[PDB]
Amino acid sequence: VQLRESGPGLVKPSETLSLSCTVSQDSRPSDHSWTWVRQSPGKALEWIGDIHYNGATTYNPSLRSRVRIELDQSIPRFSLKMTSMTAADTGMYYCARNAIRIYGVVALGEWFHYGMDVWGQGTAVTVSSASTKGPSVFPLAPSSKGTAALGCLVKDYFPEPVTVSWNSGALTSGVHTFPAVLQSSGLYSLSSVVTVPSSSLGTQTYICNVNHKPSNTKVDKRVEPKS
Amino acid sequence: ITDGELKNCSFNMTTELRDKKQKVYSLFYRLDVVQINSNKE
Amino acid sequence: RPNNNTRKSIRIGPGQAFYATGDIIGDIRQAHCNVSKATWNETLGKVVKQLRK
Amino acid sequence: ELTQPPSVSVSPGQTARITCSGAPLTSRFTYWYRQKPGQAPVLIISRSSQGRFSASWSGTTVTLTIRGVQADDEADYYCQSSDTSDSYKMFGGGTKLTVLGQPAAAPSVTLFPPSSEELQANKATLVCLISDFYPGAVTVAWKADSSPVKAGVETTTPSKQSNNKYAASSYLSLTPEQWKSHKSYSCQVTHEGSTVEKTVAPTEC
Repeated sequence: VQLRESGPGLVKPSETLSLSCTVSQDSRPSDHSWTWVRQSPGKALEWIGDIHYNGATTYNPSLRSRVRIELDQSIPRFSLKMTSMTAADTGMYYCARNAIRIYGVVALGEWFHYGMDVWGQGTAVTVSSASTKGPSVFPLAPSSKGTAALGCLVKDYFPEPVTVSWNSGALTSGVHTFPAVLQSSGLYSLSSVVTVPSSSLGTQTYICNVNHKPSNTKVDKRVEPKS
Repeated sequence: ITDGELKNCSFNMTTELRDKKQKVYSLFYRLDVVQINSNKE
Repeated sequence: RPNNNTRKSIRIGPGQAFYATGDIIGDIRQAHCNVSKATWNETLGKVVKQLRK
Repeated sequence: ELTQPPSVSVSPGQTARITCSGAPLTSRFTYWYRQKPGQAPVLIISRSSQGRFSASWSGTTVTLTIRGVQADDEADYYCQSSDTSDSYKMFGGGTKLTVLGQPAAAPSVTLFPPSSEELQANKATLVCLISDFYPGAVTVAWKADSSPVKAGVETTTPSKQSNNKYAASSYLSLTPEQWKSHKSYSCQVTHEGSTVEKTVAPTEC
């Protein structure tokens, strides 16, 4: 069950915000309730609302008169709407699947809750007026002398986040990426690292693909050794 | 919970012998029974 | 009435056998009737039209 | 407000209990989740009908019992059910499960100089990341030739990784002249009072 949220992640103060979640790859989905759960940075996951395909939506009390949940059940791509936004709603937003399991017939309601068993990758949502700044991507060249490692320094972007993979996907085992630096300029920066031993640093193709979804860019960049 | 319309009851009766008797439990609709006056009896 | 009922045979006699509700099997659903709404509204329109006269 | 502990503690091998208390627990069944910091909250407790993880109902409370605390299970746990009117749901707090007996770790420090391109950008930065250390508390010393640094530097809070160890990041911004100037820059990370060094110069391939 892929939950591919196709959204921006940034909006201005006192205006409105819309999200989506392309529901793909499934074979028993609309049994269950499609919900949206949010977590302020390091705070409590807090329920927003859910939608039962027939239109029986529900909303978190102090939000009910502002939050809406749509349904493009043809795609199927269900959407979410929030209004009069401030920076307090900034955090992680997780689309989730509130499961329902039945033994009998719907009309008498022979079902209970299983729980939210499918949480999506999520979208980091921000409220401000600083623009969508693409990343200044750098190639961290390795040393000329066994094991070894190399990475990719993602410099000066806004907002969070970006991410990477090496050889476009073949380099995986034993990698690291480290928290970003919010400089006094207001732009973040961080680097990735991948391990490559000193037997194929000169007989393989090892890149690092940077994607900054806050600024619709897919920065393909290659990283080569050092003299 | 998710309430429940019925009750998991229990009470006292007799058996094959005269002196000795018998408790046994049954399940009744709350229509078939009614309260009387500690839990609800 | 989708319930497998167990008959508890209670000796309260001699002879006299009382039946108590045995432990109802698992999932709990109450009795119902599936009424064909097509057949329901069919005889509905037939008689109602015999009444404006 | 659902009444959980925001954190609970237990030693290598014992069992534990997390009690999520409140009012509606005398009416609706209770469901639980496991959010390792930043992960997708994994569902573990359900009502499949009317192994190591369970939750015992008790009046105003429902107690999450966890048996077999391998350090793989260090995470934030969230209780969540429904109010008595079957309209809306909401979640509790977020219980960080601590696993005691985890070993201390001397730091793993990397260091990268300005790149083959960045000097052209009026940016001559340094990258000294610290990986997989325990406990998650250190202090960094940036250096040049043999002299330390107090500004042009920013440092981000340690972050917990898959093996429950910490990773801190630090960077330093120079100009092309303040970079190529000195013959040996030396990032230094004090961990446990002990410290590890990496040295870099503009004059060695």
